[PDB]
Amino acid sequence: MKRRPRKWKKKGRMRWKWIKKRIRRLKRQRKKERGL
Amino acid sequence: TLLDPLANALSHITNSERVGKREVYIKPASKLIGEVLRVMQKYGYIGEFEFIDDGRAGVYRVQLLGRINKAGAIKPRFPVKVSEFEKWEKRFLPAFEFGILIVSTSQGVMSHKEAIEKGIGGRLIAYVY
Amino acid sequence: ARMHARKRGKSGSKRPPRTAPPIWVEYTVEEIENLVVKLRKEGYSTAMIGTILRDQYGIPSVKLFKDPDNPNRNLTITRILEKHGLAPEIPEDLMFLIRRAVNLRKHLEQHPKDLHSMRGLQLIESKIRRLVKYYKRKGKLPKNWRYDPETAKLLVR
Amino acid sequence: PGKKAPNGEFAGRKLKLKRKKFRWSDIRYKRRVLRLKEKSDPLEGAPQARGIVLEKIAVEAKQPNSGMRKAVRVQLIKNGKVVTAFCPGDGAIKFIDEHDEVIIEGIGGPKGGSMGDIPGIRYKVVKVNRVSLKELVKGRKEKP
RNA sequence: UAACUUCGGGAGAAGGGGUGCCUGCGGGUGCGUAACCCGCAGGUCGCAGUGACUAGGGGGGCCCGACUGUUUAAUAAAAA
RNA sequence: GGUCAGGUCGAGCCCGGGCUCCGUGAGGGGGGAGAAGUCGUAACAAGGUAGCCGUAGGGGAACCUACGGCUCGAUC
RNA sequence: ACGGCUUUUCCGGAGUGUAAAAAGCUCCGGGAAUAAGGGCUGGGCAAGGCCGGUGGCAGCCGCCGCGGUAAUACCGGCGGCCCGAGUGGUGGCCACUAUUAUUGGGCCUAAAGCGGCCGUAGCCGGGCCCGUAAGUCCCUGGCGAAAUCCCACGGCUCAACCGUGGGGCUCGCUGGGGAUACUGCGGGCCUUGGGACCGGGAGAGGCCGGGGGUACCCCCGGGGUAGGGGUGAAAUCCUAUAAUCCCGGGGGGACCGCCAGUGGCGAAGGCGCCCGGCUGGAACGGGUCCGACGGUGAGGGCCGAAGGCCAGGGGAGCGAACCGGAUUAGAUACCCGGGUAGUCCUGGCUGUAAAGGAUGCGGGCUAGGUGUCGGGCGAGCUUCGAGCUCGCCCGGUGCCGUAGGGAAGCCGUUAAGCCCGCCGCCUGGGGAGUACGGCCGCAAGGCUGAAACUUAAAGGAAUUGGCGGGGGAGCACUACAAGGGGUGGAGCGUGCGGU
RNA sequence: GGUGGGGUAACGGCCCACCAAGCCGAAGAUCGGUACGGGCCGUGAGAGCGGGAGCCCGGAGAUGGACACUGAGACACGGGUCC
Repeated sequence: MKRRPRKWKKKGRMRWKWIKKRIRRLKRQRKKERGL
Repeated sequence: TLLDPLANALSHITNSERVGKREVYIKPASKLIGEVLRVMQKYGYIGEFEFIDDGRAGVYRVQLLGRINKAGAIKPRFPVKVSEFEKWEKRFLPAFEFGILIVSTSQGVMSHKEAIEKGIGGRLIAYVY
Repeated sequence: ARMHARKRGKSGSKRPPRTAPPIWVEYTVEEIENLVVKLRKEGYSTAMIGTILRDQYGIPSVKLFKDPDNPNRNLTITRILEKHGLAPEIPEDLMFLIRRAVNLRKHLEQHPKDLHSMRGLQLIESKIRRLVKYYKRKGKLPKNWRYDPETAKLLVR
Repeated sequence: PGKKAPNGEFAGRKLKLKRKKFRWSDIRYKRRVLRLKEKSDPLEGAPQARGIVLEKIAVEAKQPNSGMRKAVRVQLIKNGKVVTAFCPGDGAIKFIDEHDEVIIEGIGGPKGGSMGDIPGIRYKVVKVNRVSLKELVKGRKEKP
């Protein structure tokens, strides 16, 4: 994944590590649903 | 690496003038540098200058009289006609006929004023005001 | 700065401005040529010949003496050697680079895990290719000449 | 960090390519060239549109403002798309009934979008039954 | 010449054109105008030229078992 | 100018393969707006276990743990 | 208000005008008679601190922002300010915008330098001499229709409009003559940049083989009894089948303690026990050799912490998952005992980090001071040591700081100053590094990468205050420590909440 | 691309018969999106950005295609044939 260092700042936001993990989970779910 | 001895020499002169130096050394030397120095001395922007041989390109020793506000080479060397000098004057000088645009023409290198007087064009190689 | 290491080392030779040979040189141009030829027969490279002449015989440089056969040029070790027909077939610096490149390949084949030495070999080969391109442009070597380690083994041998 | 390049006399091709490449980072230029607005514009690039009123609704003013803004749902005759049009005036809403023919016009806002404290509404009613809404609300004309 | 795919396959996927006889040339291996095989041009007949004989119908979804293989000789060959 | 034969340009129709765009379609996924909702308190002070980036595995949810790294971390 | 005047324009007539009409033009008659609206009024922006209606409702609002019972901001009246036969609303283009930056933007902390290096096309390229004139400059012929554009004069009353002359525009093409300063091209001679080589030294730079260091874990033999371990406190756990602890031996697997440093080396990632072999790079001293061979580099190639995956070994200590004991309202954690993968070796794949100096690379120049590493030079000491001290030069590595730069923090010859080059990247915050498409990988994942929609802000530096389960300095019987008497338990007096 | 020819009012792979492997392309071929091109117009101090319907010049079309007759000139908006 590309780097957006502005996202690492925690002011009014969830930790980027866990946002990234959740995004990967969503992508994997979509890939399973498509059947790839 | 070294690409433009003329630009190096002019920037060195400008920095020395800003700091308030009285003498400067220019290396490497070349005929173009010599002619530019000749024009500047003719117009009174510098003092006495001399050539020093060292088995290499050579060196120039120049006396500064604290009369230069800014000198710099022009890159790329834009060609210019006799009737297309006002735009360059506006671009590179504060007021009309304030400084000089050193231009390399087919009859040697001379100030844009001399070029206009002779009715010939050339390529802008430097400026000083 | 250096081509690869990228650090500014200003160590070198400081040649004084001269226009003619010193008055205290004890050898003539012909004797200097004879010394160059005999040293080349002994087997020293051009740089070694120049160093030996500077040190033992007190000859600051052959470049100071005018060329007796061409008034438009000064003398040189390579020019003297080619006058006598002893000039190297391949340029000396390129040959040295190829020799140490083949030696490094010999070492690497036995030590495949020496990645730093492999990078050194890569840099040496890049230098070799640069010199080959320059010599091709100047016509010193044939246009069909190419650098290949397999042939370089025989060339060094 | 470093003099902006290229600056050579024979580098016009590279300069032109650099400018062309980096002109795409400009949103306005990209939108204009790709004609993105016309691809999704309900009005298809028209200053005004015509439609039929389907129902009358209200929306809430944004924080910290508080109030009911009365708008209508209009189906365009051009392509049948349904949009929301705000009714300007103190009592403009009562002058509009269902199945009425209205003319809607863009609402002055940033980037030609929403205005004030009522996002989601991009159009306002100008004429109802071929009569000016401003005239009707001000009382100089009677609704036909 | 498709979806898919375990990249092996699916596949002869699907779908389209030609095929007889006669008169002359060119080509491969060959000593050869021996023998076998491969193209080219022209003329010509029939409704039909793999003319008889020989000789696949095809495609798209779902369930089950991965496949080849074995089973109640005498009503069950299957998902067992 | 009628008939037969041959050669050309070729509309229209049918079939197969492409490319571009457009509409919809049960259900599902996340996204943004919304008002005073339920659970907990993850971050900002040493934010009460310093925070954060790679990877990996766990947890209702903010999150937790392990290896390597930075200070955009306080006190001594 | 009174007394006068004109008829532009309107109305009715006569000529002229027109192919015929009409419009225009000259004249006669009546007469101020026939003729002003649109937005705005809180700032940006000229204009009201006036009166009535509504009291977070109606509404206004391009943006800021007004309206909740004294509204200069909404509706209406009265005033006023802008333009005026116009004045307002909506969409589009240009300037605004140096927010597309050749002129002329940015990338340490706000958007952004590829994790790092090697190198192909392209771009930019040391000094001198000679030759050609392709680029370049000057002069002169043939062209680039007219209308449109600018200037002067003349005709419609001036003007708009048209005519007569001059110029400009079509971004330029082509036939010839002249110059060679620069670039291009062919030739010649140089050493300054960069390479090659020799000499004495420096270094945790790499790979291979051999030899060690304690420490930790397990097992056996001897001594010795009851606890050991662990926490804020406990518990789980080990212990009579002899634990913990001490001593004599055997086995194994990882790591090289202090010295050690703002120290050294490497392109980066990274690299620290000792002796031996192989090997890369750099600094220094070089009147040594080649003679521009150079810089950056789209595509492309190699390297690349930890973690993960494939196959085979190994597994001491730690320890994701997991199983138990604690704390808590809960604790899927912090805390405590065990523990699988992993961490280690031999062949591969993955190509990812706050891979950070958040700073791309080569070159010239712009005050100093003071630490330290390697080399060289000079001087003085020397226990004559590869020893010590001082000064100077080059190359590394830190701190302060002048000129100057910057929003500031701070940078300042190791620039984030000025100048000459090359590539890469950014164009408000989300949506989103997501959806779809394509390549690579066994997989995990990696690279490339938008729109619809939403939003007025997001973001950076720094100042004052207030806070901290931050650090200090003090102070207080509406704090404590040491004390004396009490309230809270009962009846009642009195004052509250509720009914 | 060549050799030899046909056809044309004319040269030409325009077409034909044979001989070869040539031709284009990251300086962006091919494919896809959009569009009549220019003189010019709108804006800006200029560099530049944007448009290129009305007037002039040139090009195409006559409901969507395909064909021929007469004529110097058409495969022809108010001529002809077929879908």
